[PDB]
This record gives sequence, structure tokens and C-alpha cells, in this order.
Amino acid sequence: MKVRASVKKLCRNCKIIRRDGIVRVICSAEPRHKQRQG
Amino acid sequence: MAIKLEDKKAIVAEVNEAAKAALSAVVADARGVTVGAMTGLRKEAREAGVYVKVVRNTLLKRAVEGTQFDVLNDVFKGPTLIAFSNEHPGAAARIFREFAKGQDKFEIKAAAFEGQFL
Amino acid sequence: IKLQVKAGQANPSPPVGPALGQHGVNIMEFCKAFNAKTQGQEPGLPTPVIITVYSDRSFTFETKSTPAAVLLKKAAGITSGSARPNSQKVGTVTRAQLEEIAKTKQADLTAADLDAAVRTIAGSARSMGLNVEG
Amino acid sequence: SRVAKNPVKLPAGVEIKLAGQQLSIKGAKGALELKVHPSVEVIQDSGELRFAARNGDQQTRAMAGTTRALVNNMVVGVSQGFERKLQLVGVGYKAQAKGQVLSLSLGFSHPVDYELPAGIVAETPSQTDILIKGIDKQLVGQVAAEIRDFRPPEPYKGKGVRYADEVVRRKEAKK
Amino acid sequence: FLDTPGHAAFTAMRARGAQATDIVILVVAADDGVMPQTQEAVQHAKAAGVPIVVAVNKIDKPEANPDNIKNGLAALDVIPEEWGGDAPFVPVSAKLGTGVDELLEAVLLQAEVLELKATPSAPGRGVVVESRLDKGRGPVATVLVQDGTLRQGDMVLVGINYGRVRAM
Amino acid sequence: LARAHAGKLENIFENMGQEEKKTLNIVLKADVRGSLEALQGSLSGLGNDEVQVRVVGGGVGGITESDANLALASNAVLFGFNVRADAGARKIVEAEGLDMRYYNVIYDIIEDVKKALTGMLGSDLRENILGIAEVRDVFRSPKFGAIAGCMVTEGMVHRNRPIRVLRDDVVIFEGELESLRRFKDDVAEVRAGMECGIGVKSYNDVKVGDKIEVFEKVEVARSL
Amino acid sequence: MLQPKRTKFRKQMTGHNRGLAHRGSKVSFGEYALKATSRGRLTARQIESARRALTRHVKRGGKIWIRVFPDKPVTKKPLEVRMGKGKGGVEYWVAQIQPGKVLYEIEGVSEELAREAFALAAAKLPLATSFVKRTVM
RNA sequence: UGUCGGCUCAUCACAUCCUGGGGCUGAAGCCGGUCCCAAGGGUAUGGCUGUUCGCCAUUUAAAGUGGUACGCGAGCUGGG
RNA sequence: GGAGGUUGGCUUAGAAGCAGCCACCCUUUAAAGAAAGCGUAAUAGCUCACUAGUCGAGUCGGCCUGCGCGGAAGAUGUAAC
Ligand SMILES: *C(=O)[C@H](CCSC)NC=O
Ligand SMILES: [Mg+2]
Ligand SMILES: [Mg+2]
Ligand SMILES: [Mg+2]
Ligand SMILES: [Mg+2]
Ligand SMILES: [Mg+2]
Ligand SMILES: [Mg+2]
Ligand SMILES: [Mg+2]
Ligand SMILES: [Mg+2]
Ligand SMILES: [Mg+2]
Ligand SMILES: [Mg+2]
Ligand SMILES: [Mg+2]
Ligand SMILES: [Mg+2]
Ligand SMILES: [Mg+2]
Ligand SMILES: [Mg+2]
Ligand SMILES: [Mg+2]
Ligand SMILES: [Mg+2]
Ligand SMILES: [Mg+2]
Ligand SMILES: [Mg+2]
Ligand SMILES: [Mg+2]
Ligand SMILES: [Mg+2]
Ligand SMILES: [Mg+2]
Ligand SMILES: [Mg+2]
Ligand SMILES: [Mg+2]
Ligand SMILES: [Mg+2]
Ligand SMILES: [Mg+2]
Ligand SMILES: [Mg+2]
Ligand SMILES: [Mg+2]
Ligand SMILES: [Mg+2]
Ligand SMILES: [Mg+2]
Ligand SMILES: [Mg+2]
Ligand SMILES: [Mg+2]
Ligand SMILES: [Mg+2]
Ligand SMILES: [Mg+2]
Ligand SMILES: [Mg+2]
Ligand SMILES: [Mg+2]
Ligand SMILES: [Mg+2]
Ligand SMILES: [Zn+2]
Repeated sequence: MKVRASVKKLCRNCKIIRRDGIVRVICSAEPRHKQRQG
Repeated sequence: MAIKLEDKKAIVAEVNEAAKAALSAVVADARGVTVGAMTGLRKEAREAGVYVKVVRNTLLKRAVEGTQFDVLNDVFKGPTLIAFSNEHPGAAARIFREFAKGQDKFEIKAAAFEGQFL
Repeated sequence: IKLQVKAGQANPSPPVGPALGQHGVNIMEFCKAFNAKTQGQEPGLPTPVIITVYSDRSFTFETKSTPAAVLLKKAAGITSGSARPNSQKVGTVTRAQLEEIAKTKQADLTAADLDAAVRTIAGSARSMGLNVEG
Repeated sequence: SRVAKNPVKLPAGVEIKLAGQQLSIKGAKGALELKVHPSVEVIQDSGELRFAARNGDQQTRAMAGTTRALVNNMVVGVSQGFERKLQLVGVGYKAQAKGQVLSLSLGFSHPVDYELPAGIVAETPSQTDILIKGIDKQLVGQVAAEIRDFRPPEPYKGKGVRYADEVVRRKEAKK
Repeated sequence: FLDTPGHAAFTAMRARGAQATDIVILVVAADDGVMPQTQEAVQHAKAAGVPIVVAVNKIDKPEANPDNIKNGLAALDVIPEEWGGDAPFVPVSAKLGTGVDELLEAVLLQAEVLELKATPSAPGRGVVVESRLDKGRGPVATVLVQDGTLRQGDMVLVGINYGRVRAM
Repeated sequence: LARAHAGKLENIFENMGQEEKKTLNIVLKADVRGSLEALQGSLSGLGNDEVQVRVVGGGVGGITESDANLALASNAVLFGFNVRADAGARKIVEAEGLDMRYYNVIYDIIEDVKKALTGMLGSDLRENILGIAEVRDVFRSPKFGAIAGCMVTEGMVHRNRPIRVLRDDVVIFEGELESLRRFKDDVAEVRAGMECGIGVKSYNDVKVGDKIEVFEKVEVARSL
Repeated sequence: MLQPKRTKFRKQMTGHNRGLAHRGSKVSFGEYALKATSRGRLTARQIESARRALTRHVKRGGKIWIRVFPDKPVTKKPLEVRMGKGKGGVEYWVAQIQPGKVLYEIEGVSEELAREAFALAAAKLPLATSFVKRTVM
């Protein structure tokens, strides 16, 4: 999990989801692409 | 991919030039045995070589617009196995019958020996 | 099974081993293939072999065309290919040499005419580090 | 609203009850599934089943397609069944179902005994395969997730309990 | 019986065990399969030109499965007594003592070499297994007699050291 | 003798080709010849491209006076595998500061030799910056020839740190700070935005506009 | 960095920054430009930082113009100094920016390459910017 | 409106030193690095120096960072 | 459906698309990569890419703008209507 003020897609398989009021990035391929906040 | 700029136009033009071949044409639907059996039917290219080809059903109606094999418009639904012969009318219907005898695929849609609605 | 026998394995079974990875069957019964087949091109050609377990142990040998790796190595120079292909030539090849084995390898190759058939081996010899010229 | 518009297409043997906002489905080989509807869906009944919205709100459009999918799961769940395949990977890992107790050996000092809830039943065809048979998806999926959470898969060798329709990442120690 | 260490720092020692054995017992654990050191051991045995008899050990463990070992050893050209038949396999349990008698039967069945020692009345001839220095009795040499008979009070020439045996 | 001479020839040729190597000399005693040869063979692949381990004296039996003062004459480490030292060797070891370790497993010896090898390399002398000053106006002092009246532009300046003077991006002097002053105070540190007086005895060549750079060197060392 | 070769006077009054940029608001040389949409001032270290971040991204052809020049000297009073005792010494040079001023120009590249490269430059500047195209009027 | 340091006695914050729960790792294991949650309880003895600090010696799971008139002289001391 | 030369060459006990390096062509096709992933001790075997069929009406993205969301950690007690 990476926590930053500026989260964004890092490849083609990343998804931008809003979960309970927080913007997150979840990747189905690379676990280092997980992000929180922003 | 398969764009409408030239993939639809080129295949239509080639098929139209191929519609002036021998009247007899064979149509089937191969959703069965692997491409090896399809390549086995392609071995006729060395011996018979009629058309050994399958094209999109949507473009099939657009092609054959010369009123030479118009009967195939109402029979080309779903998959198609257009196998129009070049000489010695027949052959394709007889060869595929032997091919279907030793397999389980191939449905055989119709024939085109002169004007004949299947 | 698609094991590649090497000019005979009736007595020896170092690389035959028809029991590991497949249902172990009679080795003495199966090893007599080197007698009936008797290779065909010197006692050096490694040929492909396909066998079926069938119901319980019924053996059946098919034998395919010789691999196009010994023909490109044991007929035109050193029997070992170059480590780096397309960067350091291993050995020159003429068009007739490829056509010499093209007719022998009449199995498959999906070639309608001999004009296309040669182009299949040309890409094979290039991957071996050899040099091919018309 | 593609999902909502699509009728359910229930099979031959299924009994339908509709007490307004209360629905219940009776089926052979497992039955007694019921649920309540939120106040913003109309379920017209015929030889088929179709779903419509009452308002034109955003949430009503979203929930109209959720109610359709929930009912479709109920209809399939009574006629057909729901099962979720699990498999164990490793040495010494084994499972065994003894009635309503499923005993697993997953590399701990003690063996774990998991109590299968009422409704679903598990059965072990072999020592490394688990089936979770049930008639509703939520209870079948939830139990399969609880069991999998005892020893979830590892990247370095792949050991642990995993879904049979799951892709497991692998890595190797450097050098 | 000769017992050799299994680590990789003693390979030379293992070589010295191969040139005196006349038979190699290769012990491989059923659970662990074939490992680098058993491959090195079969290389040593082949270099010595000596028959090999294995003992797939630790069979009492529930894992067991003494079958992948057969394929792994066949890959290194050690054929089981089954299949074709070159060397005999046998499952043993070491610390339960199951199959040990059958292993002994297999190893003593190797009388096909006939193990002729020539006369025991020849002058003694042997090889040094190890050597050490004792603060109370000088250099002590553990030697394996190969043929002949060694008697107390005899002139011995070993390596570059010579002398006669005060004690044995 | 022939093998020793040939090995010396080859080693001298290789060393003169490369440069020099730091040796760790050990005197090794063991209980059996097999253990001794195993230890000698296994303690040969432990070196590096800049450090190496040498066995200067082997043997079988207890540790004696001869090998004790053989280690004394080579700065060697005295290892005894499954053996003990006698009374005289103990006297010698107590008299000086020779380090003698006993062992019963070869891997303990390997671990200790690796740990000793890892303690003979101390590079990574790269610099990290602390502050920069810029000279404007020049003064003179009786003890320090040219005093640079300067202003610190970034970071910090400390009284005794290695310096680097550069004008037009080319270094001219690389000494250290000797005298740091605020008016007549002799301060030890000046932070950015403050004006100060810099004095170095050997700089002696000051001109307005020259940049003065202050850094430190931190040793993160290496590994094998 | 960028600063006048010589000046009539060493110092200046702070002044004020008001109005819009009616002059210097057109793409006069290139095809694409970076234009300021808020008012502030660039310190000649942000101009050089944004230039190197801009020319590096192109690295193959293209002509680049700079329409801003820092010609205003600013002073700064050193630490631990009281108020008064004269004006401070000049430390750096700055340029006044009003909304609508063109900052950089480029030609000889695609619209997408210029649009990517001006994004990198705008991240080094303390003011809002925008991307514009050349028009006849 | 008595200004450093020490003693005695404390109270709060969390930007967490230990213990507790997790994500990623260039995470094999044993150890680590980094980030997120968490303030319940804990969180050295000495040699030098007036010292706070610092450097050393030897421990500990750890020897946290700060606010409180740089907490506390109508509570003590008086080395600076 | 997802193929033939072909276990491409080297290395390796054995590297067969999938330990590691180099190369990455041709063939019948509608389509198939000297292969993106799982698995095998190495095979074998389930995927993906790509193409044909069904489906049956929308889909993709940018610009301007009103109100909102994160970025947002402190010391006696809520304590920034
Ligand atoms: C010395 O007086 C120094 C000079 C600053 S630059 C003329 N100022 C303060 O120490
Ligand atoms: Mg929650
Ligand atoms: Mg082990
Ligand atoms: Mg003013
Ligand atoms: Mg003006
Ligand atoms: Mg008072
Ligand atoms: Mg106290
Ligand atoms: Mg408080
Ligand atoms: Mg916190
Ligand atoms: Mg931090
Ligand atoms: Mg902490
Ligand atoms: Mg913690
Ligand atoms: Mg962690
Ligand atoms: Mg706490
Ligand atoms: Mg606390
Ligand atoms: Mg508290
Ligand atoms: Mg609290
Ligand atoms: Mg509590
Ligand atoms: Mg103390
Ligand atoms: Mg202390
Ligand atoms: Mg004192
Ligand atoms: Mg406090
Ligand atoms: Mg405060
Ligand atoms: Mg304070
Ligand atoms: Mg105070
Ligand atoms: Mg305090
Ligand atoms: Mg007092
Ligand atoms: Mg006081
Ligand atoms: Mg008093
Ligand atoms: Mg008072
Ligand atoms: Mg008092
Ligand atoms: Mg006093
Ligand atoms: Mg006094
Ligand atoms: Mg908006
Ligand atoms: Mg906000
Ligand atoms: Mg606050
Ligand atoms: Mg509070
Ligand atoms: Zn991603």
C-alpha cells in the first residue's frame, strides 16, 4: 500500500475506485500499484 | 483489426472476382475438429483446390453481387464454408462428403451447380 | 510420448527410460525398435519416435521424419550450432543442400510448391547461427 | 439498465410467491429462499419475471438491477445448485469431512476443525479437494472464503488453500 | 562398513571411500528426493567402477512416496532392479528397522564378484583410512588391510614414513 | 620445494599484473589429516577481489610453542580444530595478545573467517554537502593572511570541516576551515543568510565572487 | 542565469503588479506556447529549471523561445540584523508576470509532444499556466 | 514577574522507541527496510565535565520526540 | 479454434513456448506470439493474445461551468456554528 496525495494509474490494468469516500487504485496484476488517498 | 476502410472492401472485391469461377460452390459450417482437419481439407489445394476458405457471413451477402450464386444469400447464416470450385463441377461436394464421413463436424449448407436453390 | 531415439537403444537405456513421466511398460519388448527400423541414415541419425500405451501395454511405433537439426549440422560442417545466431556465422549453406533434405522431409511442411518449402528451412538455419545463400 | 430489463427466465419446476414487497421462491432439491424488496422496485408477475423502477433517481436505477440479479441467483439456486471448488497445495496438507465438521491439517501444531453451518454441506472427494455445496451464493461464497483464510497462498512456493479458479502469482528469491 | 560425511567440503574424502569400497550403498530420503550430494555420490561410484545398491530411507513418514526417486535416479542412469534391472532398490526405515534385513540380503547377494582375497598368508598390504598424532603413543595410523596378514613386530612401509609396529 | 616455487612465480605474476591484496594469515591445527585437508580446501573460496585468506602453517596435533610463535611472527590467527594447546603454548599466548579459538565444527571456523574477512574494507568516502558561502570584500589578519568576508547562501558552515574553494566551477583549494568569526566572536557555526569571516592559513588567494563549499565524508563501507 | 549585462541603477522599489498582459499575449514566433493565467513573478531559477525540463523532453529538433526576461533586482536583509541601517543587498533577479503572458514558445514538433513537454515545465513554475495555439487574429 | 544545571514530584500531545494489528518489498527461513492503524502500560547504571548536550564502558524489549514561565527556589540545592 | 518445420541454437542429468543467454523466420489459414500467465523433476495438461459465430443499440473521450471530496498532525477539557 502506497499513500500519496496524488494517486493515478500506473499501467493498463489499474482501476480507479472510490470506496467509502476515499480514492484508491487497485491493480489486478502488480501488487505494487496499490494506492490510497488523493 | 478488421476495419471498414479496406478489410471489408478488399475481401468484397476479391470474392466478386471469385464469383466468376465455376458455378458449383460448397458451403458448410466447421465448428468441430481442430485446424489440422481443416488443414487436412486444405490438402485438396494440391490436388483439387476449389476455394478452401471461410469468410464473414455479414460480408458474404455484400459479395456475390453479380447474380451468379445468388441462392447462397438465404443460406449463409452463422458460420460459412464457401468452397466455390474452379473446374469440373462437383468435387467440393463429393470431397467434403468423404471428409464428413470420417469426421463428425461439417454441416454442408447447400450447393451451387447452376441455378439451384439448395 | 514424443521421445527422440538416437540410432539405437535396444541394449542401452540411459536416455530411453520409457518409465519416467509415462506408464512404465516392457523395456525388452519395446527396445527391439532399433532392429525393425534399423535407423536408415548411418548409426548417427537421431530419429523421432511416438508410442502409445494403448489399453495396458500394447506398443506401437510410428517414426517421423528426421529432425532438421542434425541434417543442418552433421551434413554441412560442425555438428553443434553457434551460441549467438545471426551474429557469428557457423557454416555456409547452399540452396541445393537445403533442397537435398527438402524432398526427404516430405512429411507435413504444409508446402504447396517447392518455392515456399525452402523458405521454411531458411529460417531454421538462420536460428542455428549458420549462413544460408541461394 | 441492461441487467434490470432482462427477464429472469425461470425453469419448469419453480413455485413463486409474492406478498407485495415480500418474495419467496419454492423449488425442488432445496427450497425456502425468501427476501424483502426495497420500496422502489415493482415486480410484475407472469409466466416470466421482470423488474421495473418506480422513481427516476440514480439509486433506484442502480438498485433495480441489483434486485434482478439477487432473484436470478435464488431461482438458479433452488433448481440448480451452487458449489465452489477449493484445493490444497503443499506437503502434509489434507482435508477430511466427518459429517458437519471439516478437519484441516495446514501445517500448525494443532489441527483446525471448522464447523459447517446449517444449510450448506461440504464433502471431500480426495485429501486435497473440497466442495462447498449449497443453494445460495452468499452463504456458499462466505464459507469458502473463511476456510481459505486459514492458510492463504504464498508466492514463493504456492503452498496453502486456494480457489480452484484462481491465478496465483509466483516469485523466486534473488540470486 | 565405511561411513562418510555428506557435506560438500569432504568430497576428496568421499573419493577415498570409493577406491576401497567394492560396493556402494546410496542412501536417499524418500521425502527429500534426489539432491546434489547423492548425484555427486553416484558420480564418485561411477568413477570407481563399482555396483550401487540404494536404500530409500525415512519411509515411515506419512509423506513417503518412494516413486519419484526412481525416476530421478533413472535420469542419472541408475536403473532399478525392475524395469530393465541393473541395481536393486529397497525401502528401509532406519529407526524402525523395517527392510534393513532385506537390504542386508540384497547387499550380501552381490557375490557375483566372488570376492577372492588371494592368500591370507601373503605379506600384508593395505591402505590408510586415517592418521593422527597421540601425545602418549606417537603417530597412530588407522589402516584397512586389503590382502595378506599383518602381524605385530613387522616392518611396515607406509607412504614415506616406514617403521615397525610396536602395537596394533 | 618445486611446487612452492611454481606457486610463488604464478602468484607474483598475477599480483604484479593486478596490484596488491590484503591477506589474513592463519595457523591451522587439526586432529586428523582428513579434517585438515577439508579445512584447507574450504578456506580457499572465502576471499574476494581485494582481500584473501592464507594458511601460513598447518599441522596435526595439539598447539605447540613452535606454531604459537610462528603466528606471533606473522600477525596470524591461531585456529585449533578439535585440539588443545599445551602449557608452553598457553604461556606464550598469555604473554602476548595472540587470539586463539577452539572449534569442533568446521562451519564455525568458516563463519569466523568470513566475519574476520568482512572487517578489512572501509571505502565509500563520498561527500555530502553542508553549506556554501560566497565571498564579498577581503580583509587581512596577522596570523591568517587573507580573510574572506563572505555570506552563507545555503545550508550551514562549521568551524572544522573539509572545504572546497571553486571559482568559475573549477577547484583551486581543498583544505579545511581554521578561523570562523562573527565580527570579533570566534563562533563555531554560521547558518545560511548570515555574514561571516572565513580564514584559512594556506588559501591565501581570495577574490570577490569565489565560491566556498563545505561538506562531510560518511563511510558506508562495502561488503564481500 | 538570466540577468541584464549592466544596469543604470543597482536597486529598485518593490512597486506593484496590476493589470492584464495586453502586450505579449500572442504566439508571435512558434506554433504552440505556454501562457500564464495567474499573476506572480518568476525568479530566474524557475525559468532555467523549466527550460532544462522542457528542452530535454524534445531532444530531437525543434526551436524554442523564451519570452520572459528577469530584469528586476530584489534585495534581502541578512539574519540577525535590525530594521533600518540602509537598504539590503541584491540577491536575485525576478520578472513580473501578469495574467495572459506567453512564457515559452516552440515549433517543429507535434501538438502532442509540445503538450507533454509544457506539462513538465509548468510543474516548476509557481503560477497557473495554460496551453495555446497560434492564430491569425 | 528571582534567569543555568541537579534533586523531589509530576501532567498533556503524537510527528511511536518497545510491546499490539496490517500493506509493499530488490520479503526463501532467521533477521531487516519502508508505509498505514494504535498513546493501554513501560521506556538504564556509571567515568569525564557546573554542565543541558556529547563522547566513552557495560546493560535492556526499549533506553521516544516535544508542550507545561526553555513545568517545578512562599518544595530543597547553589557547582555555573 | 488457438496449428506444422520445431525439443530453434547454446547451456544443462534433463531446459520440450514458459531455469539463463542469443535469435525471434517460414508454412496452410480466418487466427495463433520461436509466447503474457498457471502448472511438469523434464513431459504432459488447463489459459491468454488473435480470428470466426451469436447477440441487437448505443459506446468512447475531451471543453466550459455551479456546489461538493481528499491533500488536513499538538500539547489542562468537547474546544475552528
Ligand atoms: C566581518 O565583519 C563580517 C564581514 C561580512 S561581509 C563584509 N561580518 C560579520 O561578521
Ligand atoms: Mg470499513
Ligand atoms: Mg530438509
Ligand atoms: Mg515598498
Ligand atoms: Mg505595459
Ligand atoms: Mg511572583
Ligand atoms: Mg524523581
Ligand atoms: Mg489536552
Ligand atoms: Mg499516528
Ligand atoms: Mg516519518
Ligand atoms: Mg514505535
Ligand atoms: Mg509496533
Ligand atoms: Mg512491516
Ligand atoms: Mg503509547
Ligand atoms: Mg506513554
Ligand atoms: Mg495515558
Ligand atoms: Mg486515551
Ligand atoms: Mg481495555
Ligand atoms: Mg547513571
Ligand atoms: Mg547518564
Ligand atoms: Mg564534576
Ligand atoms: Mg515531559
Ligand atoms: Mg506551547
Ligand atoms: Mg519552549
Ligand atoms: Mg524553567
Ligand atoms: Mg522539560
Ligand atoms: Mg531552594
Ligand atoms: Mg533552581
Ligand atoms: Mg528556602
Ligand atoms: Mg509563589
Ligand atoms: Mg521553604
Ligand atoms: Mg559560587
Ligand atoms: Mg560553596
Ligand atoms: Mg464540475
Ligand atoms: Mg477541503
Ligand atoms: Mg488544533
Ligand atoms: Mg484532548
Ligand atoms: Zn497496475
